[PDB]
Amino acid sequence: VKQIYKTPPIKDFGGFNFSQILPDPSKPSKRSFIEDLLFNKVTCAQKFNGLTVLPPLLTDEMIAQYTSALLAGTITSGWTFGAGAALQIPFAMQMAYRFNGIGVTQNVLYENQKLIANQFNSAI
Amino acid sequence: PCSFGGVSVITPGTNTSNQVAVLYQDVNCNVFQTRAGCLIGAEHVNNSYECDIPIGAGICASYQTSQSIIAYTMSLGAENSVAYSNNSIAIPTNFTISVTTEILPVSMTKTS
Amino acid sequence: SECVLGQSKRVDFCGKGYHLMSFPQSAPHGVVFLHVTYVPAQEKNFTTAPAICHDGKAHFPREGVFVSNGTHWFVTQRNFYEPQIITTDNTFVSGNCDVVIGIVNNTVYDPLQPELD
Amino acid sequence: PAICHDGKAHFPREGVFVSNGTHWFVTQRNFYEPQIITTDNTFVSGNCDVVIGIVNNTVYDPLQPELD
Amino acid sequence: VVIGIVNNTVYDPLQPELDSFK
Repeated sequence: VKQIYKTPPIKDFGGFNFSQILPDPSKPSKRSFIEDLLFNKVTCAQKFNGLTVLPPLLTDEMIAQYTSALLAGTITSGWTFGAGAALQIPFAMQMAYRFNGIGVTQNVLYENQKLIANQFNSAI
Repeated sequence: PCSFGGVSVITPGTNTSNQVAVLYQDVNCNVFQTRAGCLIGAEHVNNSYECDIPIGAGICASYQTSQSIIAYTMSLGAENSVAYSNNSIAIPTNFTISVTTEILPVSMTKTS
Repeated sequence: SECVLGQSKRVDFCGKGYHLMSFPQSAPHGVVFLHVTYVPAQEKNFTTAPAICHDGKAHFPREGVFVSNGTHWFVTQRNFYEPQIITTDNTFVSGNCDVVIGIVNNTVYDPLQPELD
Repeated sequence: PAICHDGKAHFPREGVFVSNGTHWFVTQRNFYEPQIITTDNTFVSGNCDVVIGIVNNTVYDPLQPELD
Repeated sequence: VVIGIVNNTVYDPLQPELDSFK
């Protein structure tokens, strides 16, 4: 992102639940249950003459909504947010769009969706 | 042992100003305390900005409004996303060719 | 040898966006790559059908996506918006509708209907 | 291979001509869709022989009815 | 609207059908 993107305030989910990526407020950073779990399992007297371990540029607290900034990217355009303008673009035909190259078609999703959104929530 | 010492210095730049900021890393001590350490020479806020200079433990600082150094919890992004529908998206209609630039290092000097 | 020669498929490996082409330039101890990417800007919403269970009989796109303004139905492709009329030449077959519940009802165009007369 | 209606064959456009054993369809390798095979999913380029092992079928004539 | 177009005829499978199907 060339523009500091974003994260939704409305949980209009109704068949999905976009709330494990888009964070719960339970933790002080923007790192909820899923991001409480991919960091917290990544498991001095040394420094008596100078030898530390350097920290890189982006430590733990820009990317827990910069990855929302890409979550405000890669579903909000699909790809095209990145080098220019972007506004809203939805998902459950993006749950068919990139599937319009996989060999299979658009309304493999749309119709048995109220099973398949549950199965894609079984993919949650 | 007592003098558990690591001492750090912050400046926005010679060409900008000369007021500085001093970071002490390892003391439970304007003064502002971080897990990175005990910081003196800036002001904490509640605001949100990109990082300019890393401090440690999720702290960065910059030079804002007269004007001085302010350090802060470093921002992460703004707010909105997909208005999801179970049956919608659009195309992107109008497009834009653009050019970015990437740089790679080829070779250094063959010094014997 | 994968951005300048050839047209890759690798995003964040040939610049930023869908890689189109590549212009290399020399540099002091360096190589500089220009990049051309197709990154569109302006969009909308659109509204779909599930399908067209036309003769009691469903319909699939070939390579793209059915949409509508809300009344007129349009077949189009994935990345640029050229709405077209849903023909039989944009559909194939594979077997019965309503073991897949959740379709809607519509028509498909079939260009023979003026031809013999 | 083909539906052979009018002395000329009706070809794999980008489907391919499938069956349960009695009645006939034309599928892809990916998902599931009924239709009626008509004149505008079918097309000709000559007779019914040059590829190996063809089958037989007619093509419907949907402008024959609506003049009566 | 497009540059460099040439002007030619396109063959049709359907034009030898109406003379066959009479």
